[PDB]
Amino acid sequence: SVPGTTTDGMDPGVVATTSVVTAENSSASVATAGIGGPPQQVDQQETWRTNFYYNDVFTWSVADAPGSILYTVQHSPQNNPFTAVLSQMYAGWAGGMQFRFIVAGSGVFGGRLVAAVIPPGIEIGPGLEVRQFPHVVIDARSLEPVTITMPDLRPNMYHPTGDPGLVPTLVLSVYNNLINPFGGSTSAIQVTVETRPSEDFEFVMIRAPSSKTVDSISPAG
Amino acid sequence: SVPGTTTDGMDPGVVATTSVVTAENSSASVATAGIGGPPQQVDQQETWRTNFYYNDVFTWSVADAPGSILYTVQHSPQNNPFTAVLSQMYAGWAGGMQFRFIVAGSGVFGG
Amino acid sequence: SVPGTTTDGMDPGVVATTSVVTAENSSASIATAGIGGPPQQVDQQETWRTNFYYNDVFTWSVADAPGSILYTVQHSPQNNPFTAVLSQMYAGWAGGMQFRFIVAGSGVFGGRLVAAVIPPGIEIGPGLEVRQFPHVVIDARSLEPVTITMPDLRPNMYHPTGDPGLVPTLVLSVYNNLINPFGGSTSAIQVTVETRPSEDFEFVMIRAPSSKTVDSISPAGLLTTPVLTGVGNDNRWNGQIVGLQPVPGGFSTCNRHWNLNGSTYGWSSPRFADIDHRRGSASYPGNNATNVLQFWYANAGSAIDNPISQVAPDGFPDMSFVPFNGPGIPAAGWVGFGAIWNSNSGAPNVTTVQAYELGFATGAPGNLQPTTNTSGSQTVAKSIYAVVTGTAQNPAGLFVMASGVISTPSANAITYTPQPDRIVTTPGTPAAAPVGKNTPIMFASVVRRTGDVNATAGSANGTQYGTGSQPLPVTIGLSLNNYSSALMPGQFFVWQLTFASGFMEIGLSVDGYFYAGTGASTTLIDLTELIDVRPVGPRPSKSTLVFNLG
Amino acid sequence: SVPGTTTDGMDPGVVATTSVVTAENSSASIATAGIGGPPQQVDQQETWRTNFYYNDVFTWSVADAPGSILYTVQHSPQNNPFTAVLSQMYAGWAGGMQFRFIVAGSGVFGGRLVAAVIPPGIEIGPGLEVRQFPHVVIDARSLEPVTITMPDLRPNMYHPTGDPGLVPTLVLSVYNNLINPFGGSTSAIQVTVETRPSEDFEFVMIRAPSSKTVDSISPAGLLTTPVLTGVGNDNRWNGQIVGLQPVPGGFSTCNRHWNLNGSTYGWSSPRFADIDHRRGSASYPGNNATNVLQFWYANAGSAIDNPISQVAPDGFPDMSFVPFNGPGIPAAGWVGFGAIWNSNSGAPNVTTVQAYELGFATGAPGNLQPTTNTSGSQTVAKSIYAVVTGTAQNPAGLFVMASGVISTPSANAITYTPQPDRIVTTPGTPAAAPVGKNTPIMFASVVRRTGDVNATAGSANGTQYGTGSQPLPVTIGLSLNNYSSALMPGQFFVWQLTFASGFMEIGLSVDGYFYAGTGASTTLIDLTELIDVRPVGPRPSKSTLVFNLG
Amino acid sequence: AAEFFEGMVH
Amino acid sequence: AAEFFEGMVH
Repeated sequence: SVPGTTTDGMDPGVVATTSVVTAENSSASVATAGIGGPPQQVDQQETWRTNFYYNDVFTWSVADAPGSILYTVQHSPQNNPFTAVLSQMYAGWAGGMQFRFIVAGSGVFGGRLVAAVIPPGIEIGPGLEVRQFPHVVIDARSLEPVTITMPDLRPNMYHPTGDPGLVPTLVLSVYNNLINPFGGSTSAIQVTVETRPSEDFEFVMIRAPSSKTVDSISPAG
Repeated sequence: SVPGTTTDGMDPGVVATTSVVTAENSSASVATAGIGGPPQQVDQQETWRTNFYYNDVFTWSVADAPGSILYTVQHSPQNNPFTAVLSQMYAGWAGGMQFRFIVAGSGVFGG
Repeated sequence: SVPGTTTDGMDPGVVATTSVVTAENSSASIATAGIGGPPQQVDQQETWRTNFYYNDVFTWSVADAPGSILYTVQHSPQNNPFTAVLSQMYAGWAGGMQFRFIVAGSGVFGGRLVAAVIPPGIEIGPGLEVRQFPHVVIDARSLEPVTITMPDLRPNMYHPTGDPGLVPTLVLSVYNNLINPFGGSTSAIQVTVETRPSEDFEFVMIRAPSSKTVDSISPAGLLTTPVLTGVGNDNRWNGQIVGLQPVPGGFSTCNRHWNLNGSTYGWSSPRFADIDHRRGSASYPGNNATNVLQFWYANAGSAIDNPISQVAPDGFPDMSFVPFNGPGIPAAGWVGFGAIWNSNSGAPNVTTVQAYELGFATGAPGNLQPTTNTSGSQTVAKSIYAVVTGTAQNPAGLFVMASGVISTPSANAITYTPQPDRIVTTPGTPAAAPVGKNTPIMFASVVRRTGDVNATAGSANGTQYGTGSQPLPVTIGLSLNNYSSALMPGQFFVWQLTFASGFMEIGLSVDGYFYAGTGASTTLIDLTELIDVRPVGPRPSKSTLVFNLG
Repeated sequence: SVPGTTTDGMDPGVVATTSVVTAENSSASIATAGIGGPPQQVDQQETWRTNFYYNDVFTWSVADAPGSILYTVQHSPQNNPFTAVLSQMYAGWAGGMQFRFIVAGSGVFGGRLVAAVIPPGIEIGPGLEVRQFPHVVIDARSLEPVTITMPDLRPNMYHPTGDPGLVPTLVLSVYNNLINPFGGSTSAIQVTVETRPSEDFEFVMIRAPSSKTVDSISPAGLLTTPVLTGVGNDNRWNGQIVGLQPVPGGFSTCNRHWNLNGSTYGWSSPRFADIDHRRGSASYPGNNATNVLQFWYANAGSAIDNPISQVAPDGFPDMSFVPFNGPGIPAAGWVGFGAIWNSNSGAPNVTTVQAYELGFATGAPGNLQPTTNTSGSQTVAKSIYAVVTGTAQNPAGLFVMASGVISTPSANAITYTPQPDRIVTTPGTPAAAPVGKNTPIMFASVVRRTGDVNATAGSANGTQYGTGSQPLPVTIGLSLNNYSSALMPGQFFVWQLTFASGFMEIGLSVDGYFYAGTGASTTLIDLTELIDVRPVGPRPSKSTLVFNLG
Repeated sequence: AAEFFEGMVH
Repeated sequence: AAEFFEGMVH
């Protein structure tokens, strides 16, 4: 076996479930999303949905107070590159996603992080306390990756691409401060985020490629 | 089980006996001390004699030469707070005592 | 085989026991809480019971001597976010709680901590020797969390929600000094505390939520985030609270001030309305009656208009009268618009409209001097500008507006007008004294001045500040409820205020004063980039409130 | 064998079914609410689930025609006292409710009632034909209670707590007329409604209570008992609310008024502070400069001091300017103490201190007339008493105090000063119109007058009243939260106010106006012996609010 | 709840 | 709970 210091592309690491991954959520998500027709791009042998692929990176400083957010995403097909490629040629989606975190630190540091999943109706703002939600705490000395699964909790049957509606949110903030015992110039580390679709993710309606929508495209162009 | 970094109030740790803890010493200590009458405050379930309680603290410096004394006590009921409370209302004692040491250091030091 | 670097939200870690955790305690607690009926909210698979949730964080530095106290907590269902919501529909509670500690260090540090449970009846403070209790020692190099349990050691059969009674206290102290073998600037680590109910915590008797509400149990909701940001005013000037002013010497404020007993020693209601009095002697110096200053006075102890007290009429400022005469504007005086009216019918004198300065004086027809104690004093009005004519009627009355401005001679600003040297106080009120490193604070507000009415915050001529003792929603809420069973004498109710960069703590005493631990500094706190306000609860008064803006 | 004259707190009586209660509804509801996870708070032996608790009471008289609507209720967890407390810690809900009816009659009466469940998407009001739905008929001689169940007919998979969506409605109507065969004065009976959750009501997703709070979901806590008793003020005069004033014609109030969308059309913040403006022409009529009236004006649309709007400066009264000249005190004018200052530095003019009357006029240098619309108008100040000298500077500024008094010529009192004929209103605001028998109301307050400043409530010279549209805590709370998802257009949010003798109902529209069902009466409501205030919830707007003081 | 999924399966 | 009443009975 690999001795912990090398990791495969299909290896999640440890599994951290807070309280929202349930069997009835998946059974209600699969059965209700059949109103769009038979599911598409559902084959659990393809390379695009078995491996983790690069999504993001962020930095963790010594001077970050507890309760400050380092990473947030809404539930969307834009959090993986291949589902973002495939979403231009479909008009509906349902299901969840997995997020893999790798901390690039050493065994001399100290400090903890905290991650939680927020229900769809709650406003994400200054008065949000994520340590009074069901959460999970990650040490800064971890060597193996940690995987957190966000499910699809929705009041509608599916998510139209031009109008998804209400979605959950993944928030990652500081639990305790980063400590370097030697001091000096080294005062920050980096965390990398990978993504992979869950087993109950699907698309429904075929539509036309590069069709226009009732929402709005990202302001990057 | 507790993973070594947290310790209970009734936990001694490791046991170190040099050469003076013998069975005949205890058997001669119990049998001879009956000249004072029946023993008092002898009940091995009470909270005052099952837990370790605070007695002292001292410091260990780099500049301390080998052979220099850091801690000394004579054998007395003043080395525990509750036997010091109980000794004002008794006029005689016998038996031994246990001393627990916790070093507040790191794994990078030596000595 | 998961490693110790990843911890799950249901994971307690290593369970550290203490001799106060006994089986007969649990059996007696359940069998005597059975007089409230069957237990309620005791489903073991609920999400609010199984997970740990955040409580606090504190700092451990190398300069802390052995025996120094780092963290205390009193036994209450307000320590968990979800048992505080569920207490609004029940009349009793019984049981224990678990506390989880995570130390954020490395394997190169040294030093140890100590934790123990203190039975009720014992005073918590400096000099409490923790190492001569049954205790647990925790190393600074520990990677997994350590959880100890505080049981319910009570002399009642259950705790009523309004009046719980005597409770135990969990105290964490320093066993040995923290050691950094490298040496330098990195000398501090952080410990986080979380909480979870134990297996025998329950409620008993259901009741209507429209009974004794959540504002009559604890004063946690009296200080919220919009109160100190953009809604609240101060209790002296009725102006927007912008900052905090430390007073390292001490002060005593009597008027429009409420304690934690629903009582006041002053002479004003908690509102800003007109000041009206009758039967006072009016006069004017000199003989010519054009452009002549107006004088009015009346004795203390005679104004029968208030159901509260008759020292002064309602709305009178608690400031000593600065003496002045001639064409000179005084320095730091309470001035406000008003006129003198006729006592026989109530018809005001139209030509005697000007800005009158109010205060407390000793001899009004004789030589003028300020005074502080209300016994033997009198209330004195005198206009600062020239006014037309003057009525020499003996029972003549005075009518002034509610709010006032600062009387300044020049266009530049001065220090905070209400300095603690001159505050008029009824005899019998206590003063606010420094307790260790904690010093009393006041609430600053931008108040206009009579030399430049256009001046606002950040102006080139300087900013003028006036201070009050309490915010107005706080003293309004203190006069509607009673909080005798919320704070012992010798305790503070603590709030945590967070900013964009740092965070600080403030505390409220039984007497109704506010405190911050800053030492002897006199610098104003900016209080512009404030983000959130969170309650903490009762703490010992001889403990330093954390003050770091960075 | 217990008789029917004694009913137990867990007893439903006779279960009356309707065709909307189906098994596939329940199975679909549970299986589709399963996407929120496992159900929470579903223990069947809890005391808050097993008992019925009080909801309402209504009256059935002999004069009600068949088809008249007697009682409606919308589907919500706010109808039970204990599922409203438990909704503060969850983010969703699903399920039904049971409603128990007890008719208090005898065996000599006649007449029948009818009850049905209305699916969502259907407008509830007069003309809704209940007898052509699936219905249940209940006799007036029934001794045991009758309970029917309203299920959850929804197009969502669960109801979010902030935004539930479409819900069904339970309506009770008149089948046949009530008959008293004796005839006389005894022609009315009473029916009481109680509520209990059904076997499939549940919550789903836990959340922190420090999230979206209870003041952002429904405006039930905005109107409490101390607000109308002794704490609240009005939004025009900043005075103590004593009574209620019906306006049978109608009115429109714009300034310092907030709707249920978190928006205002006026030019004032929800607070009472100074009125300050610069760059306005100042003049004085005549040539002699001793005992001369002072004039000042400036155009509308130019005052760049407010981030809200530039029609008028902050704190300007929304009253039309009553014209006057010479030695005559005007009738019902807004007057307040103040002075004219110098715009170059901010130094006030000390000799120009008097009471100035404020209002809106059309031609300020020409002939004076009042105006209502703000387009093409201007703001005008003029002192009512004689003042010394006058500055003829063109950019001169005006400084007035916050609160004001009534300008009356004589020592006697008049009607409420702010009559609906003269209220200055920005174009674009809606008006308050009578809806059936419900008419708009205002909030009366005792306000002093300039002819007798000693006059209070109950005086021998009469009581002077000034009115406002909303209480001040209500408009403060309406500007901090948003309540779009709480009231459809065509609905009222109803509160029940009880007294020592009788009880009445008031309602709040989406536009922010208050209503009471009194018809064409103009009598003031005393509002002195008020005891309790209780929320009720959303009701149709074309339904008469009950008004009986006895 | 079981009848709903049973009917959709059948 | 049962042990408490059992001890008081015994």
